Amino acid sequence: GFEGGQQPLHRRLPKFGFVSLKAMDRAEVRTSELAKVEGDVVSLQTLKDANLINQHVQRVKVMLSGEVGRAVTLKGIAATKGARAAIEAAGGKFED
Amino acid sequence: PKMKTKSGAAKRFKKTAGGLKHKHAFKSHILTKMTTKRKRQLRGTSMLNKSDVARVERSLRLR
RNA sequence: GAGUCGGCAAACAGACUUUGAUCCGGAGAUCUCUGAAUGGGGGAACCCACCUAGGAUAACCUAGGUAUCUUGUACUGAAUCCAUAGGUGCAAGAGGCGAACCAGGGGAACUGAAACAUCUAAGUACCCUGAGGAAAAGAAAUCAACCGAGAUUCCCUUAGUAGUGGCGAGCGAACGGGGAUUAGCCCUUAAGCUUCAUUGAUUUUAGCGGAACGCUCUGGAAAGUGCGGCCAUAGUGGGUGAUAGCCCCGUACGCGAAAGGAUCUUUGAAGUGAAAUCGAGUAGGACGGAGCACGAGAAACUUUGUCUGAACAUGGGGGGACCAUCCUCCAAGGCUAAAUACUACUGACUGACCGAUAGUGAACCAGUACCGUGAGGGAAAGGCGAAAAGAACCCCGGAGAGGGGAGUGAAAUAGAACCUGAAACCGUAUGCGUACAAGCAGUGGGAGCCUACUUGUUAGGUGACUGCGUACCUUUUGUAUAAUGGGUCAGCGACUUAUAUUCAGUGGCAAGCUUAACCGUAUAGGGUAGGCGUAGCGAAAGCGAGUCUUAAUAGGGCGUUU
RNA sequence: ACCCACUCCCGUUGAAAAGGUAGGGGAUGACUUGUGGAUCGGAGUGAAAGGCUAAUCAAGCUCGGAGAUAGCUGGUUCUCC
RNA sequence: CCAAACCGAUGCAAACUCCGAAUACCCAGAAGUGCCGAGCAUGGGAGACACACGGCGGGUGCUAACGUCCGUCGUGAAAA
RNA sequence: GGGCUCAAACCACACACCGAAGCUGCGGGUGUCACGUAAGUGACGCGGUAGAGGAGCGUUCUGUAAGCCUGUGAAGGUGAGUUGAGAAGCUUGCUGGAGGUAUCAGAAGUGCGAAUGCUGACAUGAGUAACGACAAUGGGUGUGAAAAACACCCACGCCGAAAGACCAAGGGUUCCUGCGCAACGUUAAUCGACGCAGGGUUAGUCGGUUCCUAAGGCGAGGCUGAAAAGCGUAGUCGAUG
RNA sequence: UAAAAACACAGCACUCUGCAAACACGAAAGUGGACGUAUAGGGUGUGACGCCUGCCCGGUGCCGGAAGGUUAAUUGAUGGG
RNA sequence: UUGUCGGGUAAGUUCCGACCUGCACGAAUGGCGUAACGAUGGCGGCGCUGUCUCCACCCGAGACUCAGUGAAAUUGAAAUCGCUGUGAAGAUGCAGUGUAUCCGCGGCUAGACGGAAAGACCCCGUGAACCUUUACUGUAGCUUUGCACUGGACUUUGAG
RNA sequence: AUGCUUGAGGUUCUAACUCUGGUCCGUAAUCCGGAUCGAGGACAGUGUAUGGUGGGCAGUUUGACUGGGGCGGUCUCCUCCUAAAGAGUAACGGAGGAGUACGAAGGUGCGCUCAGACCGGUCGGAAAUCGGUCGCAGAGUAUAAAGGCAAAAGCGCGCUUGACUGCGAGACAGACACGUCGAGCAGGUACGAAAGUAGGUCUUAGUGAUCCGGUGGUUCUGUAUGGAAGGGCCAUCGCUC
Ligand SMILES: [Mg+2]
Ligand SMILES: [Mg+2]
Ligand SMILES: [Mg+2]
Ligand SMILES: [Mg+2]
Ligand SMILES: [Mg+2]
Ligand SMILES: [Mg+2]
Ligand SMILES: [Mg+2]
Ligand SMILES: [Mg+2]
Ligand SMILES: [Mg+2]
Ligand SMILES: [Mg+2]
Ligand SMILES: [Mg+2]
Ligand SMILES: [Mg+2]
Ligand SMILES: [Mg+2]
Ligand SMILES: [Mg+2]
Ligand SMILES: [Mg+2]
Ligand SMILES: [Mg+2]
Ligand SMILES: [Mg+2]
Ligand SMILES: [Mg+2]
Ligand SMILES: [Mg+2]
Ligand SMILES: [Mg+2]
Ligand SMILES: [Mg+2]
Ligand SMILES: [Mg+2]
Ligand SMILES: [Mg+2]
Ligand SMILES: [Mg+2]
Ligand SMILES: [Mg+2]
Ligand SMILES: [Mg+2]
Ligand SMILES: [Mg+2]
Ligand SMILES: [Mg+2]
Ligand SMILES: [Mg+2]
Ligand SMILES: [Mg+2]
Ligand SMILES: [Mg+2]
Ligand SMILES: [Mg+2]
Ligand SMILES: [Mg+2]
Ligand SMILES: [Mg+2]
Ligand SMILES: [Mg+2]
Ligand SMILES: [Mg+2]
Ligand SMILES: [Mg+2]
Ligand SMILES: [Mg+2]
Ligand SMILES: [Mg+2]
Ligand SMILES: [Mg+2]
Ligand SMILES: [Mg+2]
Ligand SMILES: [Mg+2]
Ligand SMILES: [Mg+2]
Ligand SMILES: [Mg+2]
Ligand SMILES: [Mg+2]
Ligand SMILES: [Mg+2]
Ligand SMILES: [Mg+2]
Ligand SMILES: [Mg+2]
Ligand SMILES: [Mg+2]
Ligand SMILES: [Mg+2]
Ligand SMILES: [Mg+2]
Ligand SMILES: [Mg+2]
Ligand SMILES: [Mg+2]
Ligand SMILES: [Mg+2]
Ligand SMILES: [Mg+2]
Ligand SMILES: [Mg+2]
Ligand SMILES: [Mg+2]
Ligand SMILES: [Mg+2]
Ligand SMILES: [Mg+2]
Ligand SMILES: [Mg+2]
Ligand SMILES: [Mg+2]
Ligand SMILES: [Mg+2]
Ligand SMILES: [Mg+2]
Ligand SMILES: [Mg+2]
Ligand SMILES: [Mg+2]
Ligand SMILES: [Mg+2]
Ligand SMILES: [Mg+2]
Ligand SMILES: [Mg+2]
Ligand SMILES: [Mg+2]
Ligand SMILES: [Mg+2]
Ligand SMILES: [Mg+2]
Ligand SMILES: [Mg+2]
Ligand SMILES: [Mg+2]
Ligand SMILES: [Mg+2]
Ligand SMILES: [Mg+2]
Ligand SMILES: [Mg+2]
Ligand SMILES: [Mg+2]
Ligand SMILES: [Mg+2]
Ligand SMILES: [Mg+2]
Ligand SMILES: [Mg+2]
Ligand SMILES: [Mg+2]
Ligand SMILES: [Mg+2]
Ligand SMILES: [Mg+2]
Ligand SMILES: [Mg+2]
Ligand SMILES: [Mg+2]
Ligand SMILES: [Mg+2]
Ligand SMILES: [Mg+2]
Ligand SMILES: [Mg+2]
Ligand SMILES: [Mg+2]
Ligand SMILES: [Mg+2]
Repeated sequence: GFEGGQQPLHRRLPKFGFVSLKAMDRAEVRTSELAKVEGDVVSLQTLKDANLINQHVQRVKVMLSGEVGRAVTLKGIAATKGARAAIEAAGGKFED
Repeated sequence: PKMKTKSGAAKRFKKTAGGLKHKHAFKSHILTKMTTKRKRQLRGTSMLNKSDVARVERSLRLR
């Protein structure tokens, strides 16, 4: 970062933003990853057993990335409009 | 030991897919004399210039 | 179980030993003086005593006792009547040393911040205290987050993240997860720990046995050559006159303790833990500090120098200002193994460690010589040979030094300053050149001479005469420079290593890839906690192949077609 | 005598890390001197020169922090394309 | 006796211009030649940021300096 | 520079020649492209500091290797020859006397002329300066391998409020005798404060010890201080008295 | 490498100090001052002796005063959350 | 500024006396005098002289030679001349030219930018040290008040 | 006001506390401690908190450029020349300016054209206002210079707030950070009948990053939960840094 004594770029520019502490427990699961879960039910603990999310993850969201291979039930897991359509197209369903 | 990121650089340069974002200078405290166009075009983030990437990439411990 | 009287380092003496010596191990005895040093003193290794008991008559001798302080106890005991302070005796204990590890008291600066004061270095160095083989800590007035976990300690992650920071340089978590270990007990008195018995197991401190090879060649010597065998739960050990599974000592393996030490145990005994009886000058508060990653910050929590100061489970603490609700715990009393740290010391084993300028400073009589008043600093120095067979004798010489023969030896130009024996540097001999000739000393041309055979289209040595030609390094715009550095030789002497990381090359696997600690008859295999990738945009909530900005689905930013 | 150190010369790889020869000053005093003792490192001591504190002084020596730091100087070792 | 203006003749100017080149620069199209490439982009690794002289155009100095400061080209640097 | 003048000067013109590592010729090596799925051909290149890129040599150790070489001679040392573009390799004579290592890999304390580098050895200066008070020597005799220096004798000279004799401190055997001379002695040495061995120091009265205290030290308790300690009472040491 | 005109000095003056003195060394205890007591002790300047030592109190220091202004910790009225 | 005048000398930037135009004396950082004193500064004189004109002779000790012993700094290597040029700008080494047989010894110091000490002057380094102050920030000590140790009583002092 | 909570000065008292005052004892003793007498006395003194003072002591800072350094000057921005007819281009080269101003001196619609000279005319004059001719920008343009200016960009008047909010194709300039110009789209306006014009001023100076703090908004976050604090985002303020 030393620029010869000129005001460095890492001090000419302003600090901005804040880090989100609420986003440290969240993870995103692709639709291509839902078929790698065991037991036909996609859940918080079942995604941890499949090693698709970390152990500390407490809330999961599914977004459309890849194709849902097999019909699975999403229990307590949020999804996007595109992901929800793809999951239900393959025969899946959602539970609160 | 493991490399220590410069705290000040990490507070001014966010890494996104596409470069490092940063705010603009000259938007802090002398703003009446500045035109609205100048203040509006100095608002928002921006990608790091090509010549500053390696230097900042080294300030952060990403290289 | 046959030699021995330690080594440098032998020579003669005098002896000991199969009536079992030397030697090795256990247990005893003796154990001067100094040193905590302790009867008093002192310039350490010295000086001077006293008390008791015994025995000598002379001018002493033997044995024991005689420090201080702490704890306990007994007797005495002031000012002052009782007391107390004090004094005397006794018993027990302590003191000192030791490399590190542990807990605690005190606590820098250089340095970094490209200056410097906050900050950093760093609670480091150092000084001091105490303890133990470990120490400390330790059984939630703890986290968590409405689900739960369940003491302490240590390792890997989370993560160089949250945060902190003249928001500079820097500092830097926790939650959660994976592991190693696992243990909890009491104040209506226990788990433990210590000591002394005691019952058995090992273990340690000397040792014993331990297989199997000959001929031949070279050679000083065979273990090496050639041929043919044998042992192996013993084959890459050390020696032996060169390279040995079978020559010796060993090795695998199997045995072994009169005696002592130690560790596990089975009971028993006291002792302790033990603070008694659930915690008040305590929790909380104000001021000033310190610590918590957190530098006053919006600053919770811990701690306390000053000052204050509750409640009593219908109560109290915490959940990071603070309030309410909820959850969770019960402080002001204690004890507690394992996993963890270290190695001055003892043994074994090992090394893509050194091999005498290396490796310890020290291979050698080295913390020595030497230097210093002192604290302290601090070297140099290894090799004959297989075996002293270490040169009888003769000669020169000063009854020298040193040599010449002789002899020993495989070898003496291996002769004791001894393996090899380089270079600088110094000589002797031979060949050629050199006393009318100017300078980086060479290089190009080149006569003659000398030597040797190949006898002149050769090899070697020298080189008259002549063209050209001002070393090298460094540093510089530029150096013959009269700028720098080097007297020469030999040896040594400078881009390393660890941990994070990026790019490239080359491999493995591939929408997956890879494990860390750790476990593991251990480079295998397991362990997938974690890290990276498969999605981005946004400060963020969030949305998501989109997202952000915006009134805008418009424009534009970044992203998406691998 | 003893203490001192004003001048010149010598000496300057010295006989000597401060001397010698010749001259010079004090020489009963605020004198010189032996033995023993006290004071020392931001400290001492100083009839005061920043003098002296073991040939070392505008902050001794010794070990440690310590391989301080050095934007400076020097040096940096085989070959070829 | 001095002198505004005007008229005519007559000169100068880096900070005057009624004018005004050569070159140089920008763009387009086109042949051949590029040593197999010149160009550009991205990334790995630098070194360098004391320059010197000569020519030409200048400032400065005295159109002095092997002076000093720019522009531009050549050589030295790093080239026998 | 010699020298030069109808030039060996100057002006003009012309034809020759000399002249470089430039160009050409001949032979060789190498880089990059292209053609070649080849050996190789073709074209153009090949000065170079800082610096980037590429390709190698060699050294020590580990594996390959319980292999291979080696007393019919290893490593090392010293000559000769030879091979390669180079770092270097190979063969051999002599010396040496027991170890070495092919190949291909792997690791590095891996390459030295410079650092007023470090250690040792040895040069140059140079057989030069100097041989340390200018108090001073001469001769004879002896001994001895050897005498200016040792011993003795005869002379001479120097100090004599020391250059003589002591006490203290300090040193520690240097004292004396026999033997001896390598080194030490600024020369030689028979001599010595030097080497080897032996001998030598005798106390009621000398000086210590013992007794007593000065300055000052230490200091039971004690007072003070984060600790370490500081101060100090009773005491106990401490001569220079 | 400086012996002086430098330092000291007798004398002078200013100032502090009532004794558990001022002052100094010491985290402190204590010690020096001093087993002294203003004719004493400390600090400062001047420097035998002789004649003398003038003017300035604005600045700075020191001494004395305290009406007013300002002013610390502390206390916590009041307001706003 | 060697001020000017006077004295002293043949001649006096020094000296002594004086003037006052004191760049920029001055009264206890004392002013002005002052006997005695001083290895104190300046100036003049007598004596005396090798200080000098101008050195000569002599005496010892070195130097020199012989015998014995035996250093030093320095040193890239040397087959190490002059001159004039050239040149990192002052040449034994370059160019041209001149001179010059080889090697010692005693002497002398013109050069070898001779030896010695990584210039001390000067400048630089975001170097050091020590010193100063009304530089900054601190701090020992001294001092102020609150609270504690710390109490009784009586009196001048606001609101309940 | 009998009586009542409690501040601040003074005077007494003794009982804390102090005595480097006497006496006694421990005790063979100037320490010390205890007892007692005496003297002070809630003072002094000490801890803690706080104001002052404080080179007694400490850690440090004390710029650069520069024809050596110092002294003097300069340091950012604008204009001209140097500057070699694109851009750029140095000197302690040659000359000047800036660190503002204006709610009108901005926008628009409408309308106008200066300076100067001469002649005539009360005070009135060289020069005031008036009329006429010439004049043709020699004036003006807030301000220095340069470049511009007739659709005047100069001057007057009416109405106004476009000195708007979101942006923004595309460029210029450029190490970065900054900087400049801007058609067009949307929202909402002003002036004009309308086409249109307007995102400040003829243009080029009039300026200061980050950090930190303050103020106005905010659908963001909110350490168990709901809030809040605090933080983020947007707007804006505080540097002769
Ligand atoms: Mg996982
Ligand atoms: Mg803002
Ligand atoms: Mg004793
Ligand atoms: Mg004793
Ligand atoms: Mg009694
Ligand atoms: Mg102990
Ligand atoms: Mg610094
Ligand atoms: Mg123990
Ligand atoms: Mg324990
Ligand atoms: Mg529960
Ligand atoms: Mg056997
Ligand atoms: Mg052998
Ligand atoms: Mg409790
Ligand atoms: Mg508390
Ligand atoms: Mg609490
Ligand atoms: Mg909370
Ligand atoms: Mg408890
Ligand atoms: Mg060694
Ligand atoms: Mg050797
Ligand atoms: Mg024989
Ligand atoms: Mg041998
Ligand atoms: Mg030998
Ligand atoms: Mg000849
Ligand atoms: Mg010659
Ligand atoms: Mg030839
Ligand atoms: Mg020549
Ligand atoms: Mg130069
Ligand atoms: Mg040259
Ligand atoms: Mg040279
Ligand atoms: Mg020379
Ligand atoms: Mg040299
Ligand atoms: Mg006299
Ligand atoms: Mg001085
Ligand atoms: Mg000294
Ligand atoms: Mg110092
Ligand atoms: Mg350090
Ligand atoms: Mg160093
Ligand atoms: Mg073109
Ligand atoms: Mg520069
Ligand atoms: Mg430059
Ligand atoms: Mg230039
Ligand atoms: Mg020049
Ligand atoms: Mg120049
Ligand atoms: Mg260069
Ligand atoms: Mg020709
Ligand atoms: Mg040729
Ligand atoms: Mg050629
Ligand atoms: Mg060819
Ligand atoms: Mg070429
Ligand atoms: Mg090349
Ligand atoms: Mg070898
Ligand atoms: Mg060498
Ligand atoms: Mg070199
Ligand atoms: Mg000589
Ligand atoms: Mg001579
Ligand atoms: Mg001589
Ligand atoms: Mg003599
Ligand atoms: Mg002899
Ligand atoms: Mg005598
Ligand atoms: Mg004798
Ligand atoms: Mg001799
Ligand atoms: Mg003797
Ligand atoms: Mg004492
Ligand atoms: Mg004691
Ligand atoms: Mg005594
Ligand atoms: Mg005596
Ligand atoms: Mg003197
Ligand atoms: Mg005086
Ligand atoms: Mg006169
Ligand atoms: Mg006079
Ligand atoms: Mg004066
Ligand atoms: Mg006066
Ligand atoms: Mg005076
Ligand atoms: Mg005198
Ligand atoms: Mg001689
Ligand atoms: Mg010359
Ligand atoms: Mg001479
Ligand atoms: Mg010199
Ligand atoms: Mg220098
Ligand atoms: Mg008080
Ligand atoms: Mg200071
Ligand atoms: Mg510092
Ligand atoms: Mg400067
Ligand atoms: Mg131009
Ligand atoms: Mg041009
Ligand atoms: Mg008129
Ligand atoms: Mg008129
Ligand atoms: Mg205008
Ligand atoms: Mg909350
Ligand atoms: Mg906010």
